[PDB]
Amino acid sequence: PPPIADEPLTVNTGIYLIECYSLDDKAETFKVNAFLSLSWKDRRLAFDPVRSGVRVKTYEPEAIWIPEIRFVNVENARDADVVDISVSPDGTVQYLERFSARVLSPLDFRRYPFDSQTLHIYLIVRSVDTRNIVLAVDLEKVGKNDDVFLTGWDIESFTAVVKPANFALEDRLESKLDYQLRISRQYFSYIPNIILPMLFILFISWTAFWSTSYAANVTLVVSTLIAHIAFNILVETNLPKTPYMTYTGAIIFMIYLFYFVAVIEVTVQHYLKVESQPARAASITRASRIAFPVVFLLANIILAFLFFGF
Amino acid sequence: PPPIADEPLTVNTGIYLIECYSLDDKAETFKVNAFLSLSWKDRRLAFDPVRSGVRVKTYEPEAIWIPEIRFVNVENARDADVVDISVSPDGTVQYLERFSARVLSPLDFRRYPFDSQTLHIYLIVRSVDTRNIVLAVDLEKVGKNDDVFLTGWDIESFTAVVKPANFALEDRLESKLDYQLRISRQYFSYIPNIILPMLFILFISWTAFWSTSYAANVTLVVSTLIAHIAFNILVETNLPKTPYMTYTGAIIFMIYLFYFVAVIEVTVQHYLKVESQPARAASITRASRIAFPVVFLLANIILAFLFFGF
Amino acid sequence: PPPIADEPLTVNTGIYLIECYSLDDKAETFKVNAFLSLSWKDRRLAFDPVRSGVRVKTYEPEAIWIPEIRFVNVENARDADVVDISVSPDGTVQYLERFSARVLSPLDFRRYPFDSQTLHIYLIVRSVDTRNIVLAVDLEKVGKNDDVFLTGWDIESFTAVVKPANFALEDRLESKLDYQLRISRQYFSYIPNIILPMLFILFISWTAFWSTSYAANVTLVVSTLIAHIAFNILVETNLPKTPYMTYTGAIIFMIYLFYFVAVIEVTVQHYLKVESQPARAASITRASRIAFPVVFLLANIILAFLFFGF
Amino acid sequence: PPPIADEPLTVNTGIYLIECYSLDDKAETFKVNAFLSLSWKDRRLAFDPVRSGVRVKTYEPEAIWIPEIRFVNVENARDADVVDISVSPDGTVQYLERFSARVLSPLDFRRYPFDSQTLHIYLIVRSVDTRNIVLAVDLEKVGKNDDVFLTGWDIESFTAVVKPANFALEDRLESKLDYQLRISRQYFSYIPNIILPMLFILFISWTAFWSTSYAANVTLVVSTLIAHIAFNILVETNLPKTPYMTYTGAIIFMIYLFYFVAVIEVTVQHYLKVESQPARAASITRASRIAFPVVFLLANIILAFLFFGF
Amino acid sequence: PPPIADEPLTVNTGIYLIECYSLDDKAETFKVNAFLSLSWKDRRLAFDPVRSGVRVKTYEPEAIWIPEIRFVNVENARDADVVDISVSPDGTVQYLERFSARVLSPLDFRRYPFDSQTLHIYLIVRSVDTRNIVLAVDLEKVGKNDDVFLTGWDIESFTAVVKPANFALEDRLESKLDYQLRISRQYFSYIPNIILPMLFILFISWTAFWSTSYAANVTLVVSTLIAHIAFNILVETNLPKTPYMTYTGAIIFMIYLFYFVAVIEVTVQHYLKVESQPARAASITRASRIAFPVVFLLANIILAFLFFGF
Repeated sequence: PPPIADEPLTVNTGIYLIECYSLDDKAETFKVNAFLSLSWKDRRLAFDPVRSGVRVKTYEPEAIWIPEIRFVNVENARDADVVDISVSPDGTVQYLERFSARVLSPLDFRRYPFDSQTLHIYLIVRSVDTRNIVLAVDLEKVGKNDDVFLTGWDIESFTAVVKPANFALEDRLESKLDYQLRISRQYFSYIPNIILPMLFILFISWTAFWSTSYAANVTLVVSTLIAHIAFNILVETNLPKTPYMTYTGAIIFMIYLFYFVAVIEVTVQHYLKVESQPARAASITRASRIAFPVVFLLANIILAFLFFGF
Repeated sequence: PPPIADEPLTVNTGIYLIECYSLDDKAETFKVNAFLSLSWKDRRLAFDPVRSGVRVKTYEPEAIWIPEIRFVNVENARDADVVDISVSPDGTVQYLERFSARVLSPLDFRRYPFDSQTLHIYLIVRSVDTRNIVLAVDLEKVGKNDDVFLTGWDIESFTAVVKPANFALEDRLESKLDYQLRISRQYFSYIPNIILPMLFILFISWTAFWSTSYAANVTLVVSTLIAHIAFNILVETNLPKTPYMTYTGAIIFMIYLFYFVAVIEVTVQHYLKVESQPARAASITRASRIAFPVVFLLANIILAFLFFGF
Repeated sequence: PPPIADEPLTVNTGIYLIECYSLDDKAETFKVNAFLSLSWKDRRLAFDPVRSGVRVKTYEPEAIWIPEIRFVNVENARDADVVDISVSPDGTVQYLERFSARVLSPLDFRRYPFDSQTLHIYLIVRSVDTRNIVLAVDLEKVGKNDDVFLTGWDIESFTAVVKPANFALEDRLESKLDYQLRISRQYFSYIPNIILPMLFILFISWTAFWSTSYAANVTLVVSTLIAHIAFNILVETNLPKTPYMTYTGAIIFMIYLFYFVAVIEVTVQHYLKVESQPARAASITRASRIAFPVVFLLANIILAFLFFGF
Repeated sequence: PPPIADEPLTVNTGIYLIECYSLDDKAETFKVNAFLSLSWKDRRLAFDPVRSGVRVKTYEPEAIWIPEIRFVNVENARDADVVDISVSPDGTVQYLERFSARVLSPLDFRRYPFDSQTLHIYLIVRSVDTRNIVLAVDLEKVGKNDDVFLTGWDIESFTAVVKPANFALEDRLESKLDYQLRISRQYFSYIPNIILPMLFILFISWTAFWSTSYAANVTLVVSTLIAHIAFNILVETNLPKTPYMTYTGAIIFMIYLFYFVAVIEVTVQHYLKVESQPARAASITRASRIAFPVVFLLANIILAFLFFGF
Repeated sequence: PPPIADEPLTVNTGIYLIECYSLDDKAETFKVNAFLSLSWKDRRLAFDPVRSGVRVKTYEPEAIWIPEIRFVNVENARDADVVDISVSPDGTVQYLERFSARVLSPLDFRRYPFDSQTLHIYLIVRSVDTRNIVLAVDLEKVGKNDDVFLTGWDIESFTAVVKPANFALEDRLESKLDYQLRISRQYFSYIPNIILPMLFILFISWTAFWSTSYAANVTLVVSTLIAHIAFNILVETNLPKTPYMTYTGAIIFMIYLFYFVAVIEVTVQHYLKVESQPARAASITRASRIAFPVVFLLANIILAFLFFGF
């Protein structure tokens, strides 16, 4: 029994983030728990101030006509409890619920180890014999407690796109609302656990440029190659199959190469030493101890610029 | 209280995909969230335009008789909320729900690393004292937002098989409807994380064809053998027990062989060098450094053709 | 309000398997989704054909008295939706539901890698002021679509034990019904991923019978010992703590021995070579290169027979 | 509307275990599925045998006053379905439900690999304007099918503590009932997969007492040290953070020491051999090959006695 | 239909912890199961002692007006069952429920291996046409059975902040109540499984200061480096991405350095021995065997103080 209008009914929205958590980098989701603020003028609900009780009159969701406001990008339907309906005298209704859903918005792991993300929540509304348009009421969009957690990420800013996008689906237009949560991953921890450890094994590998023994050199360069796989796999895990290349997956793959030519070298600095040509052999090894480190640091300036610098 | 017909009642179907996700290669499933469009002529519901209110009259699911449309290949029953019922004057009903289920359709990992899949959804309907036939109304089968995600896969095309298959179960025929989702796995990421890394260790292994030391050679060929197991196991995991052979599991198994004959060789290039016959020994090793690489690349053209080329 | 009989009321059962999946070898369970067919004569429900409407009269589960048919070996209560109740004129009721539960039946990993299993579903019924006996109606026990999946297993045959077992519990007898699903694990994949890889490392280990160097021999025999642990652990995982010995766990444990005596030997073929007694030393090593391989293949014929052959 | 007594109302309890499973050593829980038998005399429910229908009169849980019997040590509320209420003529009520909950009782991993445990279920009841006391009726406490599974454990005996413990909580006493399930872990499988494999690597380590080469000795003693970590970690996992020391965690830690002094030795049997003092060096190594094995077996008799023997 | 006051209505709270468990260090949560004690004077509920039945009159939650007391920091809504409502004659209501939720409170892994935590539960209440203030009634806040488990932690003290914080949200103030659970992690188990094992490999690494062989030294220092990664990764896991540095992650990272300079040394103690300068070479190695151990123990006193001592 919708409210009989003369034109499009405006439903006024606002989400107050109470809780954030379980951002799943693997599954591209995240859990949230907030308020849902809704307000619309239903004239049938007007009620003569002085003639009746107080300022406002509260109802049970049953009696009043209430808009169906579905969330778009949610795995399931949001488990919500109704906090309060307060019908103004003029007919203005003040609906308020506290929902709890897991939303589904994509993530760009382009600069993975260090990256900012922007999460979305959508809110559509299907129209019937009348049209509905949703729209934000910033005084409730302020959605953010000063205790919003979401570990591993720095929460930048929760806001909403004031202009709804009014689609037109299966005959009957709908009104969508974009709510936005910006976040910057807290890297750091990635250094002492991935970056640094992963580099040290790379360096230790090429102390085989100051060694003349093939045995201790295969042991040296190969043992570390393994550890880099241990790291490659470790990272490879908490991270989805992007169709594109990831910054840290680039450097981590480039590192595979330095282990190969490293071997190529030691394997060659051998076919020369035993080829009674140690004149040339220890010339190559002499070069390596400068080439490798330079071309690496060099290549990272190139690579890092390639990603962030562009 | 079914609508009294004169023949088979046609229920008109249509699924509008709103959300896709959680394709579980392991468990052969996937999660979806869409619209369910249903339409049927119930003559008892006809209602004299001018004599009553407006064009259409909305009901609560309770009052009207509504067909039971079960999904066939679903783990459980689909959690659905009813968006709208709109009874036309002639009696045409316009049912619409937004469901959310995990479907269960098989996958062919025949060309695993690079493979296309076709997902299914079924929709049956059991008949009573009357017969029901389902059938598509393409204007609602268009089921696909321009935001359909499903990570790691490229979504080809959502469509439906217009002709239902009318079984006959436990006395009382049913009408099934095949809805189809085609997808092509986004490989790529498999190269810098599996393919390439896995090859490099294979090459490094057989730099032992340019080495004359049994120690650094066992170290060489064996250490890498291990890493290939590390890779074999890693892949082996996110992948079910197919009764058939998988493309990447073929090459990954074929690789086990090159590590064996590699050892065979170095183990033999030793029983000869110490058998004061280094004439023959370094003849074998000289061969290996060409045989191995050729017969490999060679065998892949064979194998790859065997899979995709046929 | 049970139907007043003159003797034991027969409830007629039948399960039509629609979906199978999630056989958890670890947890000894498995998920199923089927029809539940129930039929019983309630004479109070008889209804004069010509005097009233049609052949049969459908009810809502509420009105009619309906038997409580609990599943015995289920983790929880089965999530079921009622498809149809159709009361015959004589009083014969035709109940039909589509349930979805995870059943709990044991598994014998005696011949693990290659083994057949028989799954169970139970269906009891508690009696009140009257006795109930359940019993199969094969025309609904046919429970099996030609699309029954259950990956990794070959589904042999779904059937039911026609004779119920009528216990007697807490005063008030019950009627249990054994439904049976036979399955044969699809091994195969176990070869190129466990069996073969696991053997190759065993062979490579004992190329140390054609080597005279203690260093490359410890490297050889030990490195592979490790990989066999990597395999031992890998298998050890997707497999519960049986109180008995498993076929593949037997060979995989027996393999541990060949790595020990292998070491014993190389460790001994050393205390002799350095004991200026290389006459004896290379006599032992000469033996090993025949003993080991024979006694192994030999022991497997013994072991394999021990399991399957008996 | 409680039954008006003259003193404390006795509610008669009894749990018939139908299903056991999912004992989580990690989380100290376990899942069960049983009957709940309750019986109490409500005199208002008396009903003149001959004047009315039959022996007993069945009700829907709604009508009758029924005691709230909460389980104490349960994660959540137990999902129960009501099987039957049968009011005797005198007023004796016969309540019966089939519940399904996960209980939470502690475990003592003191003798971990081989240990017996005793599981608990509690059943309290809060009193109102009258007092309630619970108490067992052994004829229903017999709770145990001859098919009670619970894999990996041998089920000893299900019984109940007949005397309730009547606390006094937030003003209003309660009656608690201790039900007990004794179980003995099926070890065995721990031998061929942990114990034995873990020992073999320990032995192989100290074949370095019959070797004079520092290289093959570091390779020997170190490689195995690693595998023992592989085992240490493997075990360390399916096992909670006890504040006390676990039997197998003791021996597994003690093993770490034999790998250290082993290294100490080989590292010392080197600083002597190169110190032109091989007289002393191969005296130490000669000792080790007897000391180590003895002091180990010796220390286990000590340790094992320390745990089980005391 | 709220109770008509003359000022702010005081609702009296109290949580009696019955069960604790599933503290997820990863997800910063934990599960609890307790009583919820609520009491408020609703004068409309007053009921003339002698004129009617007994002391108190019990209701079903339906009839009475009852405050909505939401938990703040909970993933979802708390699954609660209502134990008893007991309306006093004056109008004092005695509400009591037994809820079961997972709460979400942060954790400081600053001194991780050894650390105390303080868990929170919040309880807000939204006001309508009247104001509500919550407040503790210590006689029910005593929330703690003498069987409160929560494995791996020592439970210090459950208490509540008597003064509520009265916010002001979306127009309509609310009353929040801070309940506090203090806990001290049971470390210990971290020694024989992480600390000690992790140290032993560090020591064994630098027995390469008493060795003159580059091969057995790379083998020595590198093999252990790996194991420390095995440990680094193992710990790295059951532990979230803190933006700060963790005590055990500090020492575990500092350990990476001692493995690098260790290599630096052995790699240098080689470029000197082969540079016909063994005078200097074995001077460096002589230093190391004292420098390393000192500077380590030294650095830990520094580091440990840095964390706990400050």
